[PDB]
Order: sequence, then structure tokens, then C-alpha cells
Amino acid sequence: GGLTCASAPQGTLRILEGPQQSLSGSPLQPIPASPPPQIPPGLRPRFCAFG
Amino acid sequence: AAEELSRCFSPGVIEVQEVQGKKVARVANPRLDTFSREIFRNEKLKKVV
Repeated sequence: GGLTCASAPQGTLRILEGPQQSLSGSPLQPIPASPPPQIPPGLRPRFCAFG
Repeated sequence: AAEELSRCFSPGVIEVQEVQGKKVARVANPRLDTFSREIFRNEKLKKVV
């Protein structure tokens, strides 16, 4: 009436919960790159010679 | 090329007249010139002035 060893298991199942990968879009930056410093339009000379 | 010449100088110095259908640049007032030597960057008009 006691507990005895039974037949060895024939296989093992290991369960884990996993989600999946999306598409590669690689959206690097809101406003991207190093935007260049640049000329103010027209500007004009702010200096003249004497005479 | 008269206008490119007139831009390489303080603007009053080279007065571009219109003698004929073509445009001639003339040295109207040499005194206004500031020495900026910007003609010397032109490579084709550094030989003219």
C-alpha cells in the first residue's frame, strides 16, 4: 500500500512564454544628423570706410 | 563680368555703366574702397585690375 518507483519518464517538456520580433525600421533620430550652421539671408555689410 | 567685378569691391567703387548694348564697368569712386582684396579670389579678374 506504499508508494513505489514507476517507469522512467520517456520525455521532458519545458514551457516558457515568449513574444516575437517586429520589422526593422531603425528610426534613428526625431530631427536627425548634425544639422549644419548656415548663412543668414542677405545679411548686408554693417560697416563702411571713411570718405 | 562687369557685375562680378562690381561685387568684388565695396559697392560704390566700380560703377557699371551701359555705354552700348553691352555693359562696361568703370571706376566711379576709388575712395569708397575698403581693402578686402576679394578680386584676388576671382582667378580671372585678378589680372584685369
